[PDB]
Amino acid sequence: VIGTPWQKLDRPVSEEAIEGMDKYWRVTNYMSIGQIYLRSNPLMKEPFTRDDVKHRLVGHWGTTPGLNFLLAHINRLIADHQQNTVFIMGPGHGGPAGTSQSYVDGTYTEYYPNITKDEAGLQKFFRQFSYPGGIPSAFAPETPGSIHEGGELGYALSHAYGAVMNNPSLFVPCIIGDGEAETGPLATGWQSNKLVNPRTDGIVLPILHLNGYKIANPTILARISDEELHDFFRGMGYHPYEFVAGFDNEDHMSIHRRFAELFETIFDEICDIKAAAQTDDMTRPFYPMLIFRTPKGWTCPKFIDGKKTEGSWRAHQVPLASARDTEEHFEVLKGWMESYKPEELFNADGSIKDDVTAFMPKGELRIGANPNANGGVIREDLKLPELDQYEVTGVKEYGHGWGQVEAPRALGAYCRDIIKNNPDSFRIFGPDETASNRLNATYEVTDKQWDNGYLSGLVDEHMAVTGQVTEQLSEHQCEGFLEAYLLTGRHGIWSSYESFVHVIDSMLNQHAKWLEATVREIPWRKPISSVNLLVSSHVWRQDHNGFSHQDPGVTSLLINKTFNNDHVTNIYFATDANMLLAISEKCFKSTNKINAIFAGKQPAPTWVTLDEARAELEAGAAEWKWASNAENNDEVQVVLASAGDVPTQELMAASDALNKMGIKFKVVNVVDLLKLQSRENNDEALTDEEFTELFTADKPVLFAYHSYAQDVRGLIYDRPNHDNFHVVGYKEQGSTTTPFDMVRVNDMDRYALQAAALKLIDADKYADKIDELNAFRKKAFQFAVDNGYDIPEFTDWVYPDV
Amino acid sequence: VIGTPWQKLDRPVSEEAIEGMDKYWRVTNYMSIGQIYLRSNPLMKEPFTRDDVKHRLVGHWGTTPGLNFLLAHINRLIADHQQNTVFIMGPGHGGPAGTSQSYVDGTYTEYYPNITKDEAGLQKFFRQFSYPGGIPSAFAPETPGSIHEGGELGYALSHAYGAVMNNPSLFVPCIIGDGEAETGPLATGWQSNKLVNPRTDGIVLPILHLNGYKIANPTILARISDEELHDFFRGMGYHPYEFVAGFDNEDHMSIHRRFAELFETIFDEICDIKAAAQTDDMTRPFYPMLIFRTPKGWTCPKFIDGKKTEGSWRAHQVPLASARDTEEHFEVLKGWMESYKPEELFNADGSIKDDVTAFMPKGELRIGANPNANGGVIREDLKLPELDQYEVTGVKEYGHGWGQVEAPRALGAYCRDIIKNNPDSFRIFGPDETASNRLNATYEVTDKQWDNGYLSGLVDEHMAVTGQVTEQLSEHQCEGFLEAYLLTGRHGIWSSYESFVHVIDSMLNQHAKWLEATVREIPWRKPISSVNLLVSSHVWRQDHNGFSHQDPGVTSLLINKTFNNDHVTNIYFATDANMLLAISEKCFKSTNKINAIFAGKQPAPTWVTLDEARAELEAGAAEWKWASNAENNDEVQVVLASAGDVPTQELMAASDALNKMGIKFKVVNVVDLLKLQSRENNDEALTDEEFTELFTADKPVLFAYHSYAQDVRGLIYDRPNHDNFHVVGYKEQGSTTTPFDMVRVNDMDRYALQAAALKLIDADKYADKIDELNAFRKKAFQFAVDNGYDIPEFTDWVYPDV
Ligand SMILES: CC(=O)c1sc(CCOP(=O)(O)OP(=O)(O)O)c(C)[n+]1Cc1cnc(C)nc1N
Ligand SMILES: CC(=O)c1sc(CCOP(=O)(O)OP(=O)(O)O)c(C)[n+]1Cc1cnc(C)nc1N
Ligand SMILES: [Mg+2]
Ligand SMILES: [Mg+2]
Ligand code: NA
Ligand code: NA
Repeated sequence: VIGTPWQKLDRPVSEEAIEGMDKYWRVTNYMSIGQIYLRSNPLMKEPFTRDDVKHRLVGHWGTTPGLNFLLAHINRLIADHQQNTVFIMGPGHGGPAGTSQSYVDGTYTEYYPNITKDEAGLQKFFRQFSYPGGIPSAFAPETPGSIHEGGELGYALSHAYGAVMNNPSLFVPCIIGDGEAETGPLATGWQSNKLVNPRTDGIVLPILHLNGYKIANPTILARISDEELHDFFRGMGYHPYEFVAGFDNEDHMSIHRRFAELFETIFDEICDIKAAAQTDDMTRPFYPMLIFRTPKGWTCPKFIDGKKTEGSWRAHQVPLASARDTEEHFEVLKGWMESYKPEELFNADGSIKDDVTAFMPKGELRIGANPNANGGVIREDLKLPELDQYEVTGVKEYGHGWGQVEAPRALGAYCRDIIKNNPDSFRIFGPDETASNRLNATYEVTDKQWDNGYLSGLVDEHMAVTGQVTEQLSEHQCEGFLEAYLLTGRHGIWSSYESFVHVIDSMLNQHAKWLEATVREIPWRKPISSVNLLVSSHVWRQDHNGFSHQDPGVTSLLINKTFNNDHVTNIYFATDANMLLAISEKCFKSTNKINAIFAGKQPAPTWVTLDEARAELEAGAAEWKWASNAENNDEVQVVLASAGDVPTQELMAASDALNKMGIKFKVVNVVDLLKLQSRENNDEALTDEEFTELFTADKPVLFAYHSYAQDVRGLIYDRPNHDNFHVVGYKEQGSTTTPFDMVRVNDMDRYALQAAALKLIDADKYADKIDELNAFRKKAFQFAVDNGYDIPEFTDWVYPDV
Repeated sequence: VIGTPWQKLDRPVSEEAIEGMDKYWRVTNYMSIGQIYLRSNPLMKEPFTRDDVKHRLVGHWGTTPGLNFLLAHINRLIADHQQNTVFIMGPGHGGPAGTSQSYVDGTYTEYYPNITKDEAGLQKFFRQFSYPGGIPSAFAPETPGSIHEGGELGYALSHAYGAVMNNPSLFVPCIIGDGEAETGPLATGWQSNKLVNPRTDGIVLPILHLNGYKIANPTILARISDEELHDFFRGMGYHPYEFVAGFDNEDHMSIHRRFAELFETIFDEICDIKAAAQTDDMTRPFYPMLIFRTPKGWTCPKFIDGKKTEGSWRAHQVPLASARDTEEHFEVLKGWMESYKPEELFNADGSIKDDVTAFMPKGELRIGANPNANGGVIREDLKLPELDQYEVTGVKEYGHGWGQVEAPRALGAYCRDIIKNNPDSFRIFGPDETASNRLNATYEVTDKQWDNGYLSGLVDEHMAVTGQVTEQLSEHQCEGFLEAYLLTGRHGIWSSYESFVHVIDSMLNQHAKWLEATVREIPWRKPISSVNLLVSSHVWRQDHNGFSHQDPGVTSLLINKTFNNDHVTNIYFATDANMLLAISEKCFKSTNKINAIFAGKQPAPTWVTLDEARAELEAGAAEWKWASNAENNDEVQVVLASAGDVPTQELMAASDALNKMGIKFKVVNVVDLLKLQSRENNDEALTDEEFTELFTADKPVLFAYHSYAQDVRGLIYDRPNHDNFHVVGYKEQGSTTTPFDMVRVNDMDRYALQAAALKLIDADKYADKIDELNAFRKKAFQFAVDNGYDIPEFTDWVYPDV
């Protein structure tokens, strides 16, 4: 247990704490401006000159003094209440406030010993911000206290709420930009309070950083009427409080006293909600939220060159862009830095006075030190049930290609038992698709958590105020909840219809970049569990839906995060259920990855045994010797290669026809896609020798690919024999139609695959056979048209074991 | 002018109209169920049997009877008020309601002559829904009356609001799913009413289709309290009205009378708002919205096999899945279809009785016939200003490589004059980045439209209640507003920081698929203007931001919509301003495309004249002969090839050093990326002969690519000499740093490009030179570290003309 959670003070904030908060605010304002502007001479010792100003002024002042003010008060809160606390910096461009925070709390020097607590350290701290060889401009993963960089805006609230799931002692003040609140993902994020439980989860306090402006515009929320702003948050299930400061001549000490008192009313109400939830955990309370209305750029010069700067979008980035070049700008910078009176805040040796920091929390309650903000220090391996019990044994008993299993059901049974073994640290998310993607065996041990109205057991099933499944019709919520759940040291998986995974492409990009920075250069940030995404209800079998639901292209996005041997991205094609089991165990053990696990949920053949799946997964690609009919590679007329459940089904049927014609070939299945890349691009891929052994040195390869053929072409560009690969993939063809038609129109059906194989072998010789196969596809199509279902010869085919 | 806009009735709805609406509702319910279930015998003539039921039951009943009920009433409204009206079907899976609508209004038979108004036509209409060779399950572009398929949920409100911009006579009832309202994009969509003007734009009426459920869950909005739901919409600037029906025994005729009266109160208030706006166009009114609360699956059987179906998520897709197979299910289907009493709705010949349709609007007021729902019939070509006036003439006067022009500024001046010539039909959108991406010369003739509070000319600049620029911090709003603006026959452009274009990857996917279906098979849907996206503030120069803002990968998404010779996607790299001008004119003339226009906004050299840009754009790729030093292709030791402004700058400097070493090479610039593909993949690409002429038959090619090298590798896989291309692209390296460092860490800087060129030519011979170049990169880096700005030899370099 960290600290003493949800305790009220029952006394006013002390005058000593108010004095320390104003010193904090002034010192973090001063150091934030030093980080942006100063290359040397951080204490402005004589001579202080333009030569001390950075040649390239980059970074953001506007948001920053409001964040420094809240951080003073959140620090004071944490210390007085001993409250386990992670904050979210929605306006992540306020990096300097987050680095100042860590430098003041002592974690910066603890994690970065060269950046010491004295004039030499402070000089280096100022120079390195946004600087070549230095540190980023945003609240990056290399800052102690960050679980959310906030570079791409919109995910502040999904992260805040994912962090408090199953974390009942944790408090998350979530600082949201008022421009950020104009984004889609943030706008839906407010509604998460219908999906957390006040007894079993922790508490988010949204703080709207209503500074009136985004980069070059006012914001929507700051200019609507007060009555609309309050109704809006009340209608989203919050009790709105609002604080207004900085627009008149009110002295800063009164501002701190008024804010501390308000913040204590807010926290008392959170503590009442937490206490009440021990007895009534079914009534959804109105959680407080805070509207925090202060001037953008607060405490910078009111006007610069005749233009209003404090209280304006002009304060957004870097005021005084000529601070190095003019002297008029230099004098303004100088008076601005002086207004904080650093001579009272730093000792002669350049260490921050004890005065400034006596009110601060200590030890693991410090914002930089809390292990929830470095959740790998708390993560434990999952207690995984043995895989063998889930195996589809029909392939051992009856043969390769047996049955009509719905593959994700085996993963559901496995997830069920994971939740049973790990009842408060493994969650499932879905955007209203958990049952649709067949992971509903999980409901045998838990419910979808829903903290909003109930009506009737005739309609409410597998749903309760507490539980380990979470659904909301929003891929942004599912992805963002899961990310923070992982970043705070827990585990889980989510599932999405494949085409809609694209809604969150850009979130995958940011989490991949968080991982990249981390595996490269932040070894104190310990490994977290991986994002595990079941990509299902795929392009080939969207039976109730049509062309809008046919887009397997997240493969292609993921290919753009496969650099430098970071190894933070995996693309797996689950050939069948036993392959799915083997991939999933590996993903549930992995850390520091995004794993995209492709599987069909339609009834489908099971191809491999579990033991086979386990060996084939590890190689990445394997020959299926029981399916090949060639003696060796020299006798092979074509390589039949497949990635995905449906391409594999269609290639298998093609191999069966090709065998019966006396064509000699081998069958290669591809599971771990990126292991096709060269060793030069991927030090864990198949070696050239292993690749040649699979795909031959010079025979034609027919490659039937689940997604866009572009992917495979670009990946094998420098591989031996790559010029002989013919890649067939999805090509933007299809609609609401039968299963054969959907493969037919992309040349993916078995008849077209057989034809393509014949054509690669000898186009002249098999010209008639090819015609005949093409004519057969037409006839099968007409049959579907005339009759309403696919030709029995297509649907009834099973691979020659039985 | 269509109809008589914003006229009140000033009498009750007639009893004849109430009777016709109930007939409409019953006939569209009946035909929606026939489309899902019936392969033959649409009027259930003796014998009516399981043999008439589809073998594959696919499609969605749940949403559909609520949509049919609203459509009856929106039809009645349109007819009585003669109101120019386009509706949005947010729950686009309610396709059968939209096809029924068009069949009833007469547009279906007008656009599809084989689907006639009689028993044979009705039989074909039922069979073809979601059926091989037939029509889609959603409200697809091939349905008259659709400008929004609603397959991927979330964009209902951005489309509705983009449709009414500059469209002051148009009314858009926008039907929103209550599950759909849980998505990010829909949640922010509600706020668009702060960005439209009630005098110069038309009016959206949001209708929340609060049927209580999404696929397998209740919805958030349906289960919060009434007081929260009302406060929510009031806080977003609407006046909420709420209608509740279908949960008790109230007869259907009373339901219609109560709804018609409510809908007339709502429309009267819209008419008051419209009249008032003729005098006060600055006060933002509270626009009505409608909460429409009815049971999901309304009028289907209450219970099926002991499970509550009407009023449940169980009604979502296809009830009675065994209607063909059991007979118990068949009898239920039969009694359900009978409850609508089709014998009163259809004549003996199977035509819908005159009775049913006498209340309907006629001519171009019909929902299927309105030209706003087929906006290419109203689109006119833009009155474009002559391009030559914008040309950067510094290259003619001083030489290739001249100056420090910020390229998008020339496009801004051009957009400015487009708006001046086309003052109410060309709009600019930006997510708070119009000025940042340098398109602000537009503000010389118009303002950012903002219909929300004003404070002071000290802060409010270039902003007014009416204007042709729209900004909101939401890529989903910008993309969705623009799409509907185009679909209703107008024009525009938007700009985004390149990495954040990914927020809307999935919207690009759906608009590309809308285009694909349209250019393939819907010739009555006339061409619309293209999406024009300025992708700027790119990976190489994100100076105030860092690694989160470095992702050029939308190139890769776009590559997945380049099939079948649809030609609906373009990727252009604007080498400089004159190239940008030439691309932009072409994009502003094009139709039926998404055009991604890549350009840097940093100060940069201008390489080509405008006349040259115009010729080079058309070829797609060109040799820059004034830069090459080889006599012919046989004397070439390496091809220096570039796409993007910064790769080109770096390759140019490399060519200058290579020239001075006595290396022989040619320079090829790539503008129209997809013209690298083979003719087999792209019938408008460079022929093999033209490609060889550019890239030689067998010399090494160094290709410096703006985005991920994967793209170029996959595109040229079947090109002559492709094995000799070495593609250098962005490789997930960078942070907040100097411009040289950002190219350096991706091996894109001129020194690394020179080295790579040497290595391709003779690695052994130039081993020392390569070492020396690598050492120089280290020294340049140390210099940036020590000094705070890049080495003068790097920054001060200008191409040898002067
Ligand atoms: C940094 C960056 O790229 C910024 S900061 C900013 C304005 C934020 O205003 P807000 O009111 O939220 O914050 P404030 O500074 O506290 O006032 C924008 C539009 N952007 C570009 C941007 C665009 N779109 C998205 C999704 N994310 C970002 N970061
Ligand atoms: C069709 C499809 O793929 C549907 S329909 C649906 C539930 C919609 O409920 P809503 O309440 O909005 O509509 P209703 O039928 O009127 O009750 C979902 C989750 N989906 C999958 C889905 C997921 N995610 C996104 C972005 N779009 C879609 N279409
Ligand atoms: Mg702001
Ligand atoms: Mg619904
Ligand atoms: Na999105
Ligand atoms: Na998104």
